[PDB]
Amino acid sequence: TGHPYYLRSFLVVLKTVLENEDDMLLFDEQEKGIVTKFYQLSATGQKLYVRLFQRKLSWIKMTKLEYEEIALDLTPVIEELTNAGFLQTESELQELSEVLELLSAPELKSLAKTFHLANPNGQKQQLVDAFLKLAKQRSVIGAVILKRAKALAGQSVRICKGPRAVFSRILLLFSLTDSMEDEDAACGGQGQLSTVLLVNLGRMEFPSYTINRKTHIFQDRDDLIRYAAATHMLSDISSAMANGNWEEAKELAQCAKRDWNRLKNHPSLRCHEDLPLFLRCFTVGWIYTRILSRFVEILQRLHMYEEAVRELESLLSQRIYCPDSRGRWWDRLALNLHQHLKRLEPTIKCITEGLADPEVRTGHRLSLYQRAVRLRESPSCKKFKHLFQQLPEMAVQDVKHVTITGRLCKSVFVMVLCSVEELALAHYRRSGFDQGIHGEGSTFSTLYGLLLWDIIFMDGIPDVFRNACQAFPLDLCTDSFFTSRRPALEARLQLIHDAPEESLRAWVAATWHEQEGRVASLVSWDRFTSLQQAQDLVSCLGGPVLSGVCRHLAADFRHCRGGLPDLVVWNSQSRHFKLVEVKGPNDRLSHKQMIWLAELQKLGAEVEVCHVVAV
DNA sequence: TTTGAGGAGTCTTT
DNA sequence: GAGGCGTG
DNA sequence: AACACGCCTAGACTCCTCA
Ligand SMILES: [Ca+2]
Repeated sequence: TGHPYYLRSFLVVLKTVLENEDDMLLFDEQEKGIVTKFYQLSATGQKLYVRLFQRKLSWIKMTKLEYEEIALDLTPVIEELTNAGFLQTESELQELSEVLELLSAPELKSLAKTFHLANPNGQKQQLVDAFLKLAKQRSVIGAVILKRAKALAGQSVRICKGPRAVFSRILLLFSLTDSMEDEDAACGGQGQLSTVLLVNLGRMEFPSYTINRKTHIFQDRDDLIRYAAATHMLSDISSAMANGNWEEAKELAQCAKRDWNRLKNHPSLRCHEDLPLFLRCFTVGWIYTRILSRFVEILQRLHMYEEAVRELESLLSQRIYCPDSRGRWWDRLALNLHQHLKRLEPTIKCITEGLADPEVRTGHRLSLYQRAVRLRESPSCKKFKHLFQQLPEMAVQDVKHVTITGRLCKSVFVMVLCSVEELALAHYRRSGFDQGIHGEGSTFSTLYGLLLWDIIFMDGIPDVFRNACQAFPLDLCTDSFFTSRRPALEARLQLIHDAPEESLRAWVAATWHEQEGRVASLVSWDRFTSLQQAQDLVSCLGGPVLSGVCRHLAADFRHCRGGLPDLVVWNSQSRHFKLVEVKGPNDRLSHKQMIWLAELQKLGAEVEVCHVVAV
C-alpha cells in the first residue's frame, strides 16, 4: 500500500488512539469530525498535510513548497486541503505582523524604500516594530502597506490552528504510552512527532502483550485539555532554559505556579490522587509539579537560593506528586542550605529527614549521608552532637583503582583518534582481556531484558498495557513492577542464580530468536555484535552475578538504571571478567557509580576504576 | 556592495 | 535524568 | 584538592541574516 514513512507513522498514531473508547470520550463531535475529514482526503492531500503539520506553525511562501514525490504541481492538493478547512491561503492572511514576518530582510528593504516614511535600513526585527507603529497611529496608510506587503510576499499558505490542535491532542495521548515520545517533542512548542517516531513508527514491530485497561486516566475532554495545557507550558519553560532565556523562563514558571494554584481544589484532582503511581504521572498535578521542579533549577541559575529553598520545602511537603524526585529534592535542598545559605542547623534537619524518607535511594541517599559525615566531622560544626545520632554507617566497600596514560589531542586521544573508554579497552586487550564492550548500563540492561522478557511482558497486570505501541509495561519504573510480579520474578531470579553456563546460553538464545528487532526499552538489539557474543558474555558472568544485577534493575529501575560501569571486559578462554569504570583526567565517581561498584563487588565480581592521565 | 559565520528550518527510511 | 568535560 | 557550576545532547543540508 505504498505510503511514504511520514504518512505511515502518522496513520499509526491516529489508529492507535482512536481504537480506544476511553480516549475517544475525550473528543467532541466537531473534533472527531475533523479526524474523519482527514481520512476523506486523497493520499496526496494527506501526504502534504502531514508534511505541513511537521513544519513550524506559520505562513509559508508558495515558492518554498516543493514535494515532487507528492505532486509536480501542488495547487490542486492545496485547494483540496483548503476546501477541507485544513489549510488557509494568503486570502485569509489578514494580520500585518504576520505579513511582515513572512517577508525576507531584502523584501523589508524594498518596502522600507517604496515607503518614504520608513528608514530604509536596519535589522529585520527593527523594520517590523517600525512598520507596526505607523500602521497603528495612522491606520489608513497601514492598509496600503498590508496590500503591497501581501503582493510582495506572494502566494502563501498556513496550517489551520483548530484542526492542528486536534491532531496535537491525539499525539499527546499517543505519546504518553511511550513515556512522552521524547521529554520535549509531543510536549509542545507546537507539538509534532519525535524524529525517531516520525521516521520509524510505520516500520516498528512491538513486543506482543495483552492490552488490559480497567482505569480512566482522564475524567473528561476538559481534563485532557488541562493536562495538554500544562504539557505545552512545561515544554515552553524547557525551551527557554535550553536557549539561555532564564528570565523569560522565570515569568513562565510563576505564571504556571499560579495557574496550578487555581486548579488546587478542582474535583478531577481527587481522582488523579487516587490513581496508582504508574498512571498518576499522566495528570495535570504531576506535570505542574514537574514545572515547579524546573522552577527551582531556574531559581538556582539566577542565584536566588532562599527562594529555591522555599519551593524545595514546598515540594517535599507533599507525597502525592513526583515521589521518585524526592531524592533530587532533599539532596538539592541540603546543597542549597549548606553551600549557598550557610545555615547549618537547617542543613542538619534537612539531611535527617531526607535519610528517613524511604523514597530517597542510591545516589541521593549516599550524597545525603556523605554530606552528613562532612558536617559532624568538620571544625565549623563541633558545637553539636546531633549527627552522632544513629547514622546507618553506610560504608560503601572500597574498590581497586588503576591508572593508564594516553596522548591527548569530549576528550580525544591518539593511539587514529579515539575516546577515553576506547583507549582503556586497548589497555585491557593487552592485559589479556581480548573481549570487551563499551556499553555502560545498556549492556546489563539488554541482558536483563533478554533474561526476563516474558515476565516483563507477562499478562495479568491491569493497566500496565493500554495500547498497541508500548515498549514496556507502564509500571516498569516503579516500585510496583516488582510487587505485582513478585512470585514470578522471585522464581526467575532463583532460577538464574542456579543456572549453569549453558541454560543461560539457551535462555538468551530463546528470547533473541523469538523477539529480535521487537522494540523494547530495555533491550538494544545491536548492543551485542551477535547473539553468540551475548551468550559468550552471560557465560562469563554466570548465574549469581547476572541474577543480582537483574534483581536490582527490577526492584528499582527508576533509581538503578544509572551508574553501571562504562566497560565489561573478559578473557575468552579463562572466562575471567572485569567491570571497569573509565574516568578521564577531568572526572571522578558519581554517587550512583560508587553504589553500583559496591553492589557488583558484593555479588563477587571483579570491579575496577581505570583512570586516564594525559601526556 | 562583497564576504563570511552563525542561525533557523527542514528532512531522514523501507 | 545521564553523564562527560570544562571552569570557578 | 574538594566542591560547585555551566553546557550539552544527531546529522546533514539548505537558505537567510546580519555584521
Ligand atoms: Ca566514564
